[PDB]
Amino acid sequence: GKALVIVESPAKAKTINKYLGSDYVVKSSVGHIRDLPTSGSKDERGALVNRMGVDPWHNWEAHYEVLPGKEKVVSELKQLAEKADHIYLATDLDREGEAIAWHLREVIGGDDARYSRVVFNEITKNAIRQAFNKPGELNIDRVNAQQARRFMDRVVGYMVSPLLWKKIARGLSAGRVQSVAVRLVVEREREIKAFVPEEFWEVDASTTTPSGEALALQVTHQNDKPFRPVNKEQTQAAVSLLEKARYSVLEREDKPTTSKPGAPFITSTLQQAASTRLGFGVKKTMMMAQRLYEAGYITYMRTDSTNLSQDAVNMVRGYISDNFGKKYLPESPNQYASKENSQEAHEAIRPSDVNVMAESLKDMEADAQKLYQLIWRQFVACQMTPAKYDSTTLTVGAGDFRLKARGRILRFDGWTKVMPALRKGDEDRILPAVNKGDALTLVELTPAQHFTKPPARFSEASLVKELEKRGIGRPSTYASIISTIQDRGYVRVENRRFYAEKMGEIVTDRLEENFRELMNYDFTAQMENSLDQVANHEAEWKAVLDHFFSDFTQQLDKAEKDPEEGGMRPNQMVLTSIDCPTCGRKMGIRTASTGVFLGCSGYALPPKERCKTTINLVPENEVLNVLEGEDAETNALRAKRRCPKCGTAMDSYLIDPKRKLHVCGNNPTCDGYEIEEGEFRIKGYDGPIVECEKCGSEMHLKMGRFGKYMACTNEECKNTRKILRNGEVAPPKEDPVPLPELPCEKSDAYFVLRDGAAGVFLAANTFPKSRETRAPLVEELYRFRDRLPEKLRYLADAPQQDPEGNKTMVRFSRKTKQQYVSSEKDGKATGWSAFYVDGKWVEGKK
DNA sequence: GGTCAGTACGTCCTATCGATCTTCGGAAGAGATTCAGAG
RNA sequence: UCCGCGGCGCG
DNA sequence: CTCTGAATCTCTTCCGACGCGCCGCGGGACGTACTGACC
Ligand SMILES: [Zn+2]
Ligand SMILES: [Zn+2]
Ligand SMILES: [Zn+2]
Repeated sequence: GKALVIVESPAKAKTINKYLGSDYVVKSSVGHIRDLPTSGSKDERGALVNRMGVDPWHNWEAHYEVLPGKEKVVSELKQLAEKADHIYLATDLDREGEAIAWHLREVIGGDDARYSRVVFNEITKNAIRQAFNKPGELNIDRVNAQQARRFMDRVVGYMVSPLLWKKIARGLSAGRVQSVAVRLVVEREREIKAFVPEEFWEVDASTTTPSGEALALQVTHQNDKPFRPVNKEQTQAAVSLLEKARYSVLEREDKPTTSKPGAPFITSTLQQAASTRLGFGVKKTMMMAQRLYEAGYITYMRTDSTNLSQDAVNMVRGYISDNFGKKYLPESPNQYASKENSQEAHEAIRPSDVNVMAESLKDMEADAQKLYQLIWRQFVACQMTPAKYDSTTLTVGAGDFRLKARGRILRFDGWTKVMPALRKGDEDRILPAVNKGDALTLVELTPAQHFTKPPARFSEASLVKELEKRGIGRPSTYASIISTIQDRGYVRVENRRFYAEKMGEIVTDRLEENFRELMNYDFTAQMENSLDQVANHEAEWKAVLDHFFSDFTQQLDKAEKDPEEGGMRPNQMVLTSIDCPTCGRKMGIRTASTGVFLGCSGYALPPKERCKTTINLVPENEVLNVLEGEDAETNALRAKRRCPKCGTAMDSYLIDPKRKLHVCGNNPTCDGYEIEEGEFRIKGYDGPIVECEKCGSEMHLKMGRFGKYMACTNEECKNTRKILRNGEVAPPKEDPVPLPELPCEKSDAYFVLRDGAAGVFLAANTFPKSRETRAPLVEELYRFRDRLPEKLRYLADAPQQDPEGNKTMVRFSRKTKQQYVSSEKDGKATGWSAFYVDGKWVEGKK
């Protein structure tokens, strides 16, 4: 017989075909085939329930639908199911996969015994074999939980968005967890803008040992009180007093220290680590993680369990025993404890085969290889022996002052070998072995000025960590929350940090005022826990949906009323002394979904006296300096003015090339505004921004007779790139290089080397006439290595012949957008290829 | 799983509107604007 | 085999 | 002094003989990699 396996991604289809075989047929059902309506294709209540699809009053009838373009796939799947005998639903582990499987089952038919739900955490031979050995039944409870979540989201969105349109502004949106995330960001922004940085100085001293060794220490006490000078004069006086005094090392301290490795990656930890080390965002991290999982190299990327299988434990222990040695084993496995509410049935994010190094991933892009290296290193480290340091602490007294120094020396690098630190820390230095009660000689000292840091702005990783802490969201939803808070125009991300737009503040204030139950963190956490209980078959989904809908309806009917009755307050106006170009009247500051702008009061007047003239603003972007490190945020807060009526800082906008505007942070609650005059270069540009590889200047998008292209703004540089079908911009095509020594074979012309998105190729010099092209050989490139531009020279370094001695050719991998070298025999590929991974060429069988 | 056939994307190549060839006469119809008559 | 353009010629 | 209708002006579109012969020139095509289906 023939059994049908339905999977979601075509890549998953290929990888699972890599282990199922000829007996089975695998079909890729791209995405969700059945979903609630999206487009438009007591009558108000009927219209609302038709728009939502769900009818909460009538026991939550669903009215699912098949989106356009899915009909062909539905027909193909139905035909294959008629052909097949047993249908296998092999979607992913999470609730989303169960929902997809339930949708497929409902579409195809013949429910009772024709379907088997396959559960595998990694696409590998053993895992697939065990998964297909005893297939499981479709878990209806998890499907119900997913549907409950979707219904809650749709109800809130389609029942709040009209309210926000009526009261605040058209074009708004709302979401149950999206609103809570925006609230977190807005609260952090308010804490930051309320912060008034203090100032404090510090003193560093240089000393030389009687043995001649050097030491650097930091002064920490004065008069047995903490040393924290406020003003420069006090700092100079302290420095003078320190110089006058005599120094002696009155305290010596030593202590062994141990550092244990980190736990294996759960999804939140993986995102944090990717952001901190490789700089990836959450979207890129999860996309590459999904690619790695589908290709079969890593386990499922949506998890909250640090548990590891016995097979994985034995594999990694064997790898450590074979490669590193017994000093790194250690005697017993390293256990890590996850949350009691976590999906302990799942594993962590680990490699599917420890011996596959990151360089060997031929079919994964460079970023994917880096992510896999991170996962592999974490997995190896999690079972290695703790690293050992010895720490030295020195305290030196001089007059009324005391100064301190601390350092550590590493002696065993068991877990730090595979997972090295990004940079050396302040304590990663060598303090000389001074004696107890020793003496020191002095060198010139250095003062320093600092300002107390404000609370750190949310990074994507940090926001995800906060959400994990509060219980808001789940592993399968973090990326959705992060993407949706940005797409909906309430919060932007710049400098790899979260910034709150004013519209976000307005919507957050209104939602807190009217829907206090929905926006509370504890209630959101309780709702998530209730969904989890439903998944565990601890509660009935319709019951909790009804409870939430009852509370939400009460709150909504309360909120829809007039502001005097207690409804949602409108977008109040802050008036300022500016002349309206149409009627010279004073102009207010308003916020729409587009941004923050200047309007005229005439907008509030009837058409007889109405004024629609508006002034568009351009906010000033904060440019944090990466070199300033931790200071980058602090200096930013120091750059802003301060509102006169309150200590809250103010945000800057430009109104004229001569005039700039400052708006209070609590606008429109606080009406403080300021106007400044000066020479201001208006940005005057919008749209794509590219960096010119020829001069490093900004490159902009332009349109002409040939469509759309990209040209550099530098008047001295006319470099132009082009837009292609499925990319932001074409790669930096290099200048063609002629080769008179390579003759054509079908004609009398000579070959010329050209570059492009297709790759690097050889073409006839009379291209419109000869039209003869062939790929270059590595030996051919080595023959004319000198003429090759600086970039392409690496191709000449690639191995010229395979282990079988056959000749190699330069090819372009479009799936990874990179050049490799492959050998061919008798015109067929020998299956040997070498790629360029981090400055070296790695070769292997294809 | 491996192989073959089919399908998809790139190269030639742009980037200022500037290349480019460019400019009738007569009659009819539709739309827009102006003048005269009536109110 | 098709289309197009240009030029020239005859009745 | 104003409004409406009719008349006039402006702009756009359509048509312009038939038949035959000769010469010249031009006109998207080819290559490589990746994915799916069948065996
Ligand atoms: Zn106005
Ligand atoms: Zn203020
Ligand atoms: Zn440039």
